[PDB]
Amino acid sequence: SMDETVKLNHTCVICDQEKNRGIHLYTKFICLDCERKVISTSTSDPDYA
Amino acid sequence: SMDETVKLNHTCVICDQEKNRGIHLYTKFICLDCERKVISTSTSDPDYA
Ligand SMILES: [Zn+2]
Ligand SMILES: [Zn+2]
Repeated sequence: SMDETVKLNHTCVICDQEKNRGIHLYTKFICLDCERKVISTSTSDPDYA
Repeated sequence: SMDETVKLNHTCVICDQEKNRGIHLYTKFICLDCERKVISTSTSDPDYA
């Protein structure tokens, strides 16, 4: 096992904080808060032109 | 300016790839693909008990 960084409280790829609640795409972890933040940030699909 | 890592193609906090399309919460960047991936992964709110 030398690829995926698991850890007990997975460190938030965003917050840099060790959290046990969130998701994991590849080997990383977006904390559940950021995980919702993202959905909330992406709400700008159209451009400003 | 010594806090936020901008860069031209913001590196995906997930893919480790330099992408100009995606979001940014704090100082990081989830590529737009991962940004959708997350929403898709979080669809497991209830527990397996
Ligand atoms: Zn976070
Ligand atoms: Zn990505």
